[PDB]
Amino acid sequence: YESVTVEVKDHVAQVTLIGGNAMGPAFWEEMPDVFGTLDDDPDVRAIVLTGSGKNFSYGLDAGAKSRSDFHKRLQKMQGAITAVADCRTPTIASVHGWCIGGGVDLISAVDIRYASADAKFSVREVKLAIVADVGSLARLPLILSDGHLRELALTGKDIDAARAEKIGLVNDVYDDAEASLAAAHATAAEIAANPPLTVAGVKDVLDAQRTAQVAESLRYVAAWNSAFLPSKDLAEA
Amino acid sequence: YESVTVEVKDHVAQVTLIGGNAMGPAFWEEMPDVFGTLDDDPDVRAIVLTGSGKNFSYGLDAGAKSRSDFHKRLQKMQGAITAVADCRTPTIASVHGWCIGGGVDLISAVDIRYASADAKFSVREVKLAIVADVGSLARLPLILSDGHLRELALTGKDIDAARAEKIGLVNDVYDDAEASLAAAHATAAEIAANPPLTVAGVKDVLDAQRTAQVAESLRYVAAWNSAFLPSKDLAEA
Amino acid sequence: YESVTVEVKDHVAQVTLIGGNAMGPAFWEEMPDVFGTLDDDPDVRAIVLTGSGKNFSYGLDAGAKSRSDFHKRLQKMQGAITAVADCRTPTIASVHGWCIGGGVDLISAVDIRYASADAKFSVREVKLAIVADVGSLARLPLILSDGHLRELALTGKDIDAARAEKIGLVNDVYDDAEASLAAAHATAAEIAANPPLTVAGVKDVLDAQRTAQVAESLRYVAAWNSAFLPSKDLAEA
Amino acid sequence: YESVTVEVKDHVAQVTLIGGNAMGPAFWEEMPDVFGTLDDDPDVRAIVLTGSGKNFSYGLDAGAKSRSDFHKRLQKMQGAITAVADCRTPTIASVHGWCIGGGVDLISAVDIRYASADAKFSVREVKLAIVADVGSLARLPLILSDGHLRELALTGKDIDAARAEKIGLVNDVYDDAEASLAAAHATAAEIAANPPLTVAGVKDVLDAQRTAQVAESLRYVAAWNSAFLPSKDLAEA
Amino acid sequence: YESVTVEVKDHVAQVTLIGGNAMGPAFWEEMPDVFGTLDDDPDVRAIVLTGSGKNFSYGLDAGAKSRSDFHKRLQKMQGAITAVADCRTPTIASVHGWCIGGGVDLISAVDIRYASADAKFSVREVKLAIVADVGSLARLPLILSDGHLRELALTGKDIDAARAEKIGLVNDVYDDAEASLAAAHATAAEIAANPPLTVAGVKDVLDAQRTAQVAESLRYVAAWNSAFLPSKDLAEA
Amino acid sequence: YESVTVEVKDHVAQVTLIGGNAMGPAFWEEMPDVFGTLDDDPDVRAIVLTGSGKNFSYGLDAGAKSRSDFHKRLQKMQGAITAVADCRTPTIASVHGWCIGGGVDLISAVDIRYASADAKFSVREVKLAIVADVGSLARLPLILSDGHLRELALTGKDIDAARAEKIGLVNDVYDDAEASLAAAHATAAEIAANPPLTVAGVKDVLDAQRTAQVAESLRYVAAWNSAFLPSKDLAEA
Repeated sequence: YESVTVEVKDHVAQVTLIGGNAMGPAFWEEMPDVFGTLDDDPDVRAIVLTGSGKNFSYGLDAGAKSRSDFHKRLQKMQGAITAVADCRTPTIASVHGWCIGGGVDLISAVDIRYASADAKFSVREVKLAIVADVGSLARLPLILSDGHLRELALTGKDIDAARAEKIGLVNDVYDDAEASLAAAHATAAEIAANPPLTVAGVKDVLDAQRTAQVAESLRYVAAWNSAFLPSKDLAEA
Repeated sequence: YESVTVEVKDHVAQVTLIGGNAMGPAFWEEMPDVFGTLDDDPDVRAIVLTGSGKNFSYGLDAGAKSRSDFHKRLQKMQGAITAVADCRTPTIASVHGWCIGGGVDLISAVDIRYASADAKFSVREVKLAIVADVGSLARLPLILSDGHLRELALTGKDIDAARAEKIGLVNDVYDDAEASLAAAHATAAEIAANPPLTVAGVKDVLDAQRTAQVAESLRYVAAWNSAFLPSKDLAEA
Repeated sequence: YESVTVEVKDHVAQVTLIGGNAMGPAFWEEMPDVFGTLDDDPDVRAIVLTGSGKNFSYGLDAGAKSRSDFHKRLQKMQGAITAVADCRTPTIASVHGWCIGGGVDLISAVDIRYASADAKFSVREVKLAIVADVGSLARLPLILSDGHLRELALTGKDIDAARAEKIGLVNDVYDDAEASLAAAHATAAEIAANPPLTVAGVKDVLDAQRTAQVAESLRYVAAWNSAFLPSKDLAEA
Repeated sequence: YESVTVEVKDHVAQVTLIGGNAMGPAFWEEMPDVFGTLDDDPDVRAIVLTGSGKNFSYGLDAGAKSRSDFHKRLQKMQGAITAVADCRTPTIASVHGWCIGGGVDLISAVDIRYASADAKFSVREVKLAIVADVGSLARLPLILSDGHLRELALTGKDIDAARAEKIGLVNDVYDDAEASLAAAHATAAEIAANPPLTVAGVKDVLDAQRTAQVAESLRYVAAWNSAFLPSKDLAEA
Repeated sequence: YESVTVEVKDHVAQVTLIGGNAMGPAFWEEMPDVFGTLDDDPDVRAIVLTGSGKNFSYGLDAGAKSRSDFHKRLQKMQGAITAVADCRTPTIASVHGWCIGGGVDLISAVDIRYASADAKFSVREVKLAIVADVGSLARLPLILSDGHLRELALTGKDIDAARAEKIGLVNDVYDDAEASLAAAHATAAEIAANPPLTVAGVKDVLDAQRTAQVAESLRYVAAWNSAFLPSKDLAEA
Repeated sequence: YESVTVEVKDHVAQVTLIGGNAMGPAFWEEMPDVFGTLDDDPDVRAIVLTGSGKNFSYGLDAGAKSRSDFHKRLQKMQGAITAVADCRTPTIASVHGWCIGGGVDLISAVDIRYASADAKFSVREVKLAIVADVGSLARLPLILSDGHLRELALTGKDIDAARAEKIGLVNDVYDDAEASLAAAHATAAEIAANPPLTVAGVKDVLDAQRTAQVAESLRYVAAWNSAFLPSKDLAEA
């Protein structure tokens, strides 16, 4: 693969994103294949997801006929993330550094989130004159509450790891990158020491409770952005 | 009023549309006031709705900033049609002649439908390069079934009163234009001889079963039409 | 049992109601016990339901503290009718004569309905100044369509077996009572020659599709009738 | 393609199934690819579906680790039919002869159904000691009503084209197998003479109204059959 | 306006309630018009809501025919509160002092809530022998969790700003009234520097996720209170 | 009773479970009658629930015909917890010591939860090769959030009272057992001094918001466990 690295050891695979880890066309083309490959063979029972370098990611790098094609690309981009959100092997994210835009759309589709002390988070589509349509606003309501989500989505500001700990976006915070990565690996091993059919069944039962809302919200946002996205304020900044 | 006539006699009001009865800008501004006035005073217990002349009706007479205004403008036409479907006084429609497009969107919001032998029906928006967004496809699934509705909406053909009787679009068919109007008045007078407070409660209980899906379908169709409506095929015919 | 008779033969039980078959306190008291007894033992694989005599049935024979008791009574009667609709043994009804009010609430909970040529049907609560709250308006929407149901519920009139067959309320019509009872027994015997677990599973899968809306509608109508039922027009007739 | 034939001529493609017309592993493997190919190129605007020969089709030809593989295989076979039910090019079926079991699961996923006078239909899974789990019971509720569906699914009998016309399973009935195949082509050409970008939008809006309940019913039936299917009565016949 | 004051300066309007700020008939009559005026002007991009004096607010100041008028009268208060929650201009509340009864119902319909150290909150209808029916129990479940909501609604006690901040009712707490009002103005000015169409679209997408449940809960509570509200315990205190 | 003790004083009944309080067949046979008795008589207005000894509880301790009996038995076990979750008298739990497995399923169905400093909580079904199907994963999502729920359910670890306080599983923590029991009694006495028909109405309105999803999740988990529960890994530990 030209956008990630995969290394498996002792029933846990680690998956690293190498690209400031910007997500381009190769990302959207490749993620479903990587996660389908990892979720098939029985040698893997849990996955750890981390980013290369000193950050996690920076985000993303007319008439009806031209807008239909935009609609189709937007749907494919949505499917690339729904691929990770519907896998039956548990995933743990380990976040160090910066996490902007599309990266936030990615860590809202994993099961567990660990951070370090120098981590910063934002949802910065509104500052670009964009209404986010990849999965942030469809899946963040199960993680956060109304007021914190509304402030984050309407202001476009940055928050640190202590506030993200307090509002519920991450489970734990540690001093450095290596401590958080070790904690994530310890939890992954703890999960991999259980029976695998029972784990997949728990995941199935929990996922059966939330699919319709996410699908409906994604449909509506694709239509809205196909209507109102391209404008002058998109070029004004 | 500049678009209808109202005449009340012995607890039933008759409401006639006078414009071939095409529905223009005055229609969408005037209908909610007429139906709010009729549904308030206690002297009226049922309404009869018919069209003037020899027909019922003939139907309807860029950047983000203009499409926003188009969106807000579509929503208020939707609300004008929703006004009739939410009042608590029963309505009976008596259909004579031709009934094309928007008129079909109007008779799908009344309680009872009667016809005569010279009546013709169509949903002819697809032939205009339009996806209908005023209420037909959101309310028509409770009246018809999947195959009949799907053929009508995808072909754009005309059907006669016998087939409309068979498929469930009208309740009864009669020989001439005056027998149907007499039958509609007989049924309205039958309804107006029951306790007025039980009838509105039956309407309330029956309407509580169907509002959410209609509202959701209306939202989605407004968003779709704000994006894909203006095209070359709209000008091609 | 002081309100029914039960006789089982060759894996089919026949259940007759002996009271013009009007149903009173014993009906609601003891129906769930009868149907729970019949749906337990393996010797019974289908049930036939018919009414004694020349008809099927004729129907039913302040401050907050007094209205709470009415609310609980209404819920109890609703549960007595819901008992029949939730058993896993199929039931076939055979209707001769008259079917008024609560009887219509009863035959909308069986799987199959057969009639004869001398049969008459009505939903007559509106003429009593009542909004029906035992299960007719919650379950008739899956049997009929919107316009026929609205006419029946708002007018309060009687219809005969030909119109009932046309609109979908019954499956077949026959010349006399004995022919219809024989047809019902033939179909019940046809169902009782299939594997029993497969039949109960088909029933379970089909019932899992409709329970929530029925329960919601029943809740709302109980609250509405506790608020608005006792009035002067109730005593005016 | 070892299970179908495809021939396109003047914006309509005809797709014939050649295997009686039993549906085996090649069918489930190949069905999504044909419809993916036909929905891609713009040279095709409507599809006609018919069966080879003198009939339409005849149907289909432990511990936890053993049941899991069955569960996955059942899901894949469900997806093969959901592929046809979710394409944006309209399809018309033309039915001559016999239509048994899985074939009924196939014609409930097309838009329009035409028949001839020698056509016979059944849902025969219950006679095999099977609860159908490919799409019949999840999609037939939008086509039929409660009583007719319940009789068909619980008895396992066969019906002719007149009763299927009257209950709503087909739109029209013709005298021979060659008149229906020409009526279907006339309708397909009528659809293909409309603007191609409005037809797909109408389909999209109509499909947004029904997907969640179908998906839920399919999930539940897969879980039920993974538990109760393998038994003695399956081997007893 | 006789119940509020409005002053706009640099794209933010401040709206103050002047009545201990108790809300009466003028409040319910005039509430929708103020927000209709403010949400339509293009010179306003965010709103700040604060209460006059040393507190925020103190709350609110038979046969079927009288119950009907009570029912229609309750629905208008519900609509007056729903007007604020459906506008497309963001609102920030700033709470100093006391917040009792209907005051809690009002601040559960804004986007963001800020408090000071001398603030006290309660839901006190249960101590009046009332089940709250103006919007608290329908919208408060998205803000809080199950146990905290149940304790607050069943006991009727007062809580201070520290516990409210912990349980998620407010975002931030400050030392005095002026600090909180300055913080609210800073956040409003931060929101008013983003593109306005993007902000309104984010609001629309987020609101499309919650409307049906709120509407259903409001219907049910109106019916329940029309049935059971007037009693002796209402006069006993 | 052979599994609990009941003692009523000053309008509050205390209910103690005496079996390390393991829950056996007598528990599932007896709980519905115990709770039905207390919710009927008017002398009781609130209930306190605590466990005997030094802990709260330790939890609980083929072909289609055997699976069917297992399925019915699982449903009967679910009904005993649903009995507690659906009564109209408020309940307060007071937790001391250990709380493993089924005990957690019991405390996710009460209104309020109090703890002491030596309390420990877990969901250990996954470590037994079981997917929990008695009501934990169906009701626990209204109490917690996604990440904490997924960690608890997928790892099978123990947590202490401080972390349970932080994540929202309990409302308050106290130093010893007697302090928590006294706090629970003080709150119950506070609740029992309000009007009794307003408290039950608040409970009814709040419960109308959540029943359908709980019922659906329970159905699905019963089917899944009937399919995949008995295996070798169940005997491997």
